[PDB]
Amino acid sequence: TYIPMSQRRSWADVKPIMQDDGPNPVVPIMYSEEYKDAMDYFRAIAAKEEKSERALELTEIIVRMNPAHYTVWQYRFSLLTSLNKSLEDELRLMNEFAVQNLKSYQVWHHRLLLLDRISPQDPVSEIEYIHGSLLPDPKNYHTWAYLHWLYSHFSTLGRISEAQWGSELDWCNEMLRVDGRNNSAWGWRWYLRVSRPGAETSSRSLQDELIYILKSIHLIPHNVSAWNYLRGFLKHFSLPLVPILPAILPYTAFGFPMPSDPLPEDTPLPVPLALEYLADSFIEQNRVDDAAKVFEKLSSEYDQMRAGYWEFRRRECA
Amino acid sequence: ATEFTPSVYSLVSKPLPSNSRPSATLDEQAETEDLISQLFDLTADPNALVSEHGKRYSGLRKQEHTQFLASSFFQLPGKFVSLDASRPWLVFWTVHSLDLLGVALDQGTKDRVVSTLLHFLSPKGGFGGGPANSQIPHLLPTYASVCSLAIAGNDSSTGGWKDLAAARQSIYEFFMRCKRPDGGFVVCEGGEVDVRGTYCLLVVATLLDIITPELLHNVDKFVSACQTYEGGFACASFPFPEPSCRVSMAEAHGGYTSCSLNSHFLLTSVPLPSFPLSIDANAALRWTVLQQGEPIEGGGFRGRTNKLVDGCYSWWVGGGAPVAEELVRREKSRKVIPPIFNRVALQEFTLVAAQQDPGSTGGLRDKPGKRPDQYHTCNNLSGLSIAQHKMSHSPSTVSSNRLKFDASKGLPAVKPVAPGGGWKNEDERQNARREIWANALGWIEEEGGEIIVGGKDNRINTTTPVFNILGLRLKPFINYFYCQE
Ligand SMILES: CCCC[C@H]1CN(c2cccc(Cl)c2)C(=O)CN1Cc1cncn1Cc1ccc(Br)cc1
Ligand SMILES: CC(C)=CCC/C(C)=C\CC/C(C)=C\COP(=O)(O)OP(=O)(O)O
Ligand SMILES: O=S(=O)(O)C[C@H](O)CNC1CCCCC1
Ligand SMILES: O=S(=O)(O)C[C@H](O)CNC1CCCCC1
Ligand SMILES: O=S(=O)(O)C[C@H](O)CNC1CCCCC1
Ligand SMILES: [Zn+2]
Repeated sequence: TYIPMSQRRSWADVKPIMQDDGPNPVVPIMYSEEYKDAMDYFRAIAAKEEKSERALELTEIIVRMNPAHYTVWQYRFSLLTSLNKSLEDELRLMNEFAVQNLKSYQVWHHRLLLLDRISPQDPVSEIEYIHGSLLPDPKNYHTWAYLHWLYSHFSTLGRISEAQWGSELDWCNEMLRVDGRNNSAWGWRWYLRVSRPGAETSSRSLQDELIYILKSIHLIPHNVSAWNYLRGFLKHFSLPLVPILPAILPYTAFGFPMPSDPLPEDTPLPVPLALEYLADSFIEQNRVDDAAKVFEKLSSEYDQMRAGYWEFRRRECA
Repeated sequence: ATEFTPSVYSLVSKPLPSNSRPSATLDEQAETEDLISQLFDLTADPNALVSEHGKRYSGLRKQEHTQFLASSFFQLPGKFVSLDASRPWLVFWTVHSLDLLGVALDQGTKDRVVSTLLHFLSPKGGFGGGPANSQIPHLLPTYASVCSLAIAGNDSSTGGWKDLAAARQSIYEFFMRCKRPDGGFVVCEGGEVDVRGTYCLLVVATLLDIITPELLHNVDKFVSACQTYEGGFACASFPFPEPSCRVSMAEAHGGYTSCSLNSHFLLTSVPLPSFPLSIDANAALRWTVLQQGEPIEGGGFRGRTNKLVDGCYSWWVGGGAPVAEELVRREKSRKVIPPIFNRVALQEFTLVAAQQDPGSTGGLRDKPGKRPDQYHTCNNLSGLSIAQHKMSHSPSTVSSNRLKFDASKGLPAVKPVAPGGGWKNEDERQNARREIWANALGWIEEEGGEIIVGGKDNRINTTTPVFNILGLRLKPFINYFYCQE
């Protein structure tokens, strides 16, 4: 059975405070006795601004019932710093919170505040945990954003070595090997290879990156992630589209990779984004009529869901 | 008007090609294709003149959706505890959906809605997700509360707007405590930093006339740096040490692309020198239209590349298309018409796939197989409105708003927290009030651009881009706080 907190000697001194949203509020929620009791005493704890171990226990009980309660998460982090608690132990508790599927914006932000305050000399253990935590959800948006922050924050402090960057690309390359359609891993590769401030921009790196992109397209010619990465790559580095066209034309119905002698099975032609490449390549050659003809075919035959958009692109050329 | 918006029933439905390369993304994509295509095969084409015998009828079940939302004015089961910090969102999802569905509340219920939200207003500034004696203020409930007060409140002593006007200084001070030097905002004390907070803050600041130069510094740079190589926008950008450069922190996503486009659009109204920092509008429009699914997936929108279509992105991605379209129009004009997405297919997804099965609980949902909820009900209907009504930002309407604006009327100017944080003089502050007010009321529904798939009984009311409340709510609300009549 449940023992109310008014029947506990450890809380006999505390007068609970009731929730005050008026005598007849809209969108009320039918709380359990356990959840209402904990928030009643939390309202009192926060009123007296008590920083204690029982307040710490109370915050954990509350966030186990509602992991999205941002006020209680704010008070909990204020409790950990005031009482000089073990932030490493709190990370072990956060590991259990993900095991038992207690997740939200607030749990992920709490973990970030912990790593920020711990400020470890080497955050390799946290990087490894993030990699492993992607097993149930390889595309968890909060996790990928947290990984971006971890590398960005600790590289600002100078604590990401060259070997750490190198193994991170190894891990990212493996993620795209398991599922080349993981657009989150493509975005991570863009950070590692292009956008991060310490990235190398040389002639070999541009060739290496272009080889990886074309091979990824030839493996999965209908993968939108690879096509968008290609268009962003050429645009970001102001590279022309015409030289690469021999590798793209087989999809529209030279020392860079090429498609297979017959294309892989289940590869119907033409690939709509390959046509968009051809049309933009025509525009690069200042050939507006040829570009308008490709947009017209995209609008009326090959990408009819975007018929209005491809028609708008056709009208620009004329 | 349907020349370049073909129905999904008129197009061949074929799966995403595999290229003989199985993966987990393809497994889930093929499973949801079957789930959506089966329901379309069971449903009569809404563009048919006589409903087919044996198929389900796809008409908008507005009364079922009204009863689904009705439970919010009585009680919510215990499983709603996960939303106990988002109750202003439960209010907004309800009162805005009812506005879209054409269902009015009586004055007693509106008074309850106003009174409940005022119990969420903290004297130190801003709204929380619940009673002020239990929850600290937060940028996201602040937006939802302000918009809900615009929908359910009025200008009387019991209307709630008067209390909002009295709280303008404290809310502003709360906004400034949230501000970071790089231009980002924490959503609350010790909270996360993303473009949802920027969007929510800029909307409320625009509506309540509390925008200052110190509030906006670097805000345009934070948002602009969220644009990824795909064309859409990520949740945040990181400042490398004022900062030497800013880098996006994740994928382009429909939700954050909506907040970023809306934030940037709101900033273009501000008359500051070389502000806001530019974005790649062409790439944002391209990314938007690319997220509309194929006919086999009902023509709904997905939130990011190689993920699944979801009815809630009809508002997030579809509702961003008019904003991205206007930014593209401005850029083409600065260097010197068919719809930009399939307005018909999006309505078909809403009517066929996003509605709960008939005779059940009502409400709208993410996908077949998912329970409906208040969040997907509001955003499906908000996106449907965008598809039904052609929205555009009219420069002539904005010009007409400038001609009728009264700069001599207004609430007290807010006191900036830093000595030089306000506007330079009254001429510059009143010029800012006029531009921000005039552009906020610049969205129009184009005459003759209406497309109501399935018949006029499917028509819902017109929502406003950027703000996502009815124009008939937006005008008297913002006029109150700018003292315009
Ligand atoms: C009523 C239950 C709906 C769950 C939604 C909405 N919701 C939320 C909660 C409070 C306030 C606000 Cl505004 C939103 C979430 O936390 C999770 N959601 C799951 C979702 C559905 N379809 C896409 N998603 C992903 C997504 C994640 C973050 C946000 Br924020 C919005 C959407
Ligand atoms: C103003 C405001 C509150 C905007 C909300 C922002 C929004 C709509 C979405 C953010 C979604 C997110 C962080 C991850 C997607 O979750 P998911 O993986 O479950 O969904 P997905 O697979 O479709 O991307
Ligand atoms: O589908 S909705 O428009 O939301 C409303 C439902 O159709 C209710 N149907 C009633 C059945 C009994 C006779 C009167 C009508
Ligand atoms: O009068 S104010 O300072 O504006 C608001 C009061 O401090 C109440 N704050 C709450 C107390 C209980 C925990 C959540 C916050
Ligand atoms: O107004 S029109 O678009 O020409 C046609 C009507 O709207 C069709 N509405 C139906 C009528 C019969 C019950 C189910 C709805
Ligand atoms: Zn959704």
